[PDB]
Amino acid sequence: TYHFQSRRIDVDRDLESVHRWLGHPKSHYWDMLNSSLADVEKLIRDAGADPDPRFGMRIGYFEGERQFLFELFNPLTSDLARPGTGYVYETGDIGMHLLVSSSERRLPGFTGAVMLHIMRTAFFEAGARRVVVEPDVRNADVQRLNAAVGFRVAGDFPVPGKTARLSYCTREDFARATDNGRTLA
Repeated sequence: TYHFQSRRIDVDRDLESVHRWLGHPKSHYWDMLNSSLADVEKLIRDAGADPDPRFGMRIGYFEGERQFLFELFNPLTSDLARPGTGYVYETGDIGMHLLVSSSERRLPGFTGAVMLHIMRTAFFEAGARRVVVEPDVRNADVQRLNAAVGFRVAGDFPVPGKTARLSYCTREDFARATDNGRTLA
């Protein structure tokens, strides 16, 4: 079964893969279809530009091959911090986005193992006390991934072109839901 590691993104080597993944139609919620390599470099650079080194994009690996990208972002420089969204920032909050590779063929439980790895990384390596996500309400696959690791829906809020579904996963809710990262809810 899947056991993942991850490392910080390397723009000098990862651009080709990340650009490919973003061009797959299943990645359309990232809004980077038909982007150039330079467009993807800017996406990665912007994600890496917070002063705090805990934030930025990471690449997951299994058996020597890239498997996914995840971004641990600063909520206070994201859409979440727009006045009036209803997000209530707590010290230690970290945002997360996930991009899976464009490979189609997986072993059982791929995205559950992905999510367990991301959440453990956020809490134990990046010091998060709570993970916050704001996917498009129409992105039903993400809602299932969220539930699998203990996220609770807080509500929906409008951003231009999108209704976002705000969900939170405290370290406490993750540990209870997954038996300390052993399994899915």
